[PDB]
Parts: sequence; C-alpha cells; structure tokens
Amino acid sequence: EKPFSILLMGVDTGSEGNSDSMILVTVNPKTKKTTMTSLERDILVKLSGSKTNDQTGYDAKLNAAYAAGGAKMAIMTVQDMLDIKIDKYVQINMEGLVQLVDAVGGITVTNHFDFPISIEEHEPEFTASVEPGTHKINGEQALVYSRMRYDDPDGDYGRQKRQREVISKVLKKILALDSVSKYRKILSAVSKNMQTNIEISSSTIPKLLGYSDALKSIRTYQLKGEGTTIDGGSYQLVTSKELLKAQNRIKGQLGLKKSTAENLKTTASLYENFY
Repeated sequence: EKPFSILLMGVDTGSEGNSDSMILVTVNPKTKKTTMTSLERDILVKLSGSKTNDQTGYDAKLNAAYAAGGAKMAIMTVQDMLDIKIDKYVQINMEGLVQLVDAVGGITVTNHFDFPISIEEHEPEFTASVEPGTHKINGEQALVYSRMRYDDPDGDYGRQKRQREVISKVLKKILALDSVSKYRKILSAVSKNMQTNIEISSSTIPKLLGYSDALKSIRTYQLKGEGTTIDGGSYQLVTSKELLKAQNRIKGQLGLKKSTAENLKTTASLYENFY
C-alpha cells in the first residue's frame, strides 16, 4: 500500500549524439493516484555514480548521465538531484519502443490532416508515414506519428499531444494483459532493449491489471531551468524555488518529509549559485 517512485529512462528516445528523456513517476497503490514529472535533459547537474567512473562528480547535462555511466549513473544522478530514493526503474530505447508497439499488436490513431503524417523531409532516416483517416499503425509509423512537428499548425505542442497519445495507448494495451505468458511475448520481442526491476509474474499480474483505470487521471509536471548558453551549447539552470517545488510535490506524493529552502539538498547546479 506504500507509495513508490519509478524512474523512466528513455535512452535516445527524445526530440547532439543523443536525446534522452527522464520521467519521475509517483504511484500510490492504495488510491491509484499517479503523477509524472518530466526532467529537462539540458538541466546542469553534478553527476552521481560509481566511484570508479571517470565522470562521477563532474558537472554535465542530465542528457549525458546514461551515456557516461549507464543505468546506475542515471538512477543515482536523479536520486541526488531530487533528494529521494528511487524504488523502481524502467529503461527503453527507440528500437525497443518500435518493437513494443508491434508486440502489443499495433495501436490505432487518426490522422486528421489532409496529407500523410511523415517527416522524411526533415529527418531522412524515418520514411514511414500515416495516411489520412483512422489506421492501425506499426512501431515505425508510431515513431513518425509522435515526432512530426513542421506540418502541424500547433508545432511542438501538437507533437507533444500525439506523442502523449501514443505512449498512453501503448501503456493501455500493456496494463490490460491478464496473464504472464502475454507479458512474456512482449518481453521476448523487445528483449534487451528494455530493462526493468519491476517484477512481472503471475503473482503481480493482478496488481498491474488494477492500474488500468489510473492512466486516465495522471497529473503531469515538468522540471525546467533558466536557459543558459555555455560553450555554444544549451543548458538549463534550475532555480532554488522551482527545484524545491518539484522535490516537495514528489515527496508529498511519496509520503516523505518535505524540505525547506534552508535545508534543500540537491546536486543540481542551482541558478543562484551559478551567478
């Protein structure tokens, strides 16, 4: 019944060598209330990780954490930035997201535009497309559907909406599976492109089924910093106020003691100490 946290680590799943996404999820298993906080990849932090890692203890973007030290560095860096202990962990890359969509049998979307949703003009390695109308689409099409931006009058906001739709529809299919063999069919298809310490067993299936009607009330939040240019690159410096607010909101969902401005603990490069 105890609330717990999940770090979702999207390895090069975002939209120069990589665009990671990190989402901190809180889950209350009793009330089913769930929240998701997106952590901007450009946020400047001191990396945490193994003492034998050459980059542990130096400042970098959050975007660099997984490339520098793997799952351990990503977990430890987020833990020290938010001053919490992370309970559960799910990591997947772009190849695995494509495989996941196919493994659940596809998803159904509607293209409301008067032309195909496609991105090859702007990102030539992605040639799949979604014709106008309603279609059951494969994983390569789902990637394009969640990335297209320049043909949308609402720009990156229309894009974020479509990406939200895709992840929501995939999660709905996963959490609807009612047997361990059905889960293991998906685990077989994605294979090592997804790693987690979430137990998927006949014992836990009843509980995951119980979250089917929690995905419709998830509150979403974003942790962002003040934009700064350092050596030609784009960085974000979180303010003391905004970090405290994000930490305490998550702590509040997790049943943990909140911090004050005077005892705030973080490895983030705070704006007020940078300047």
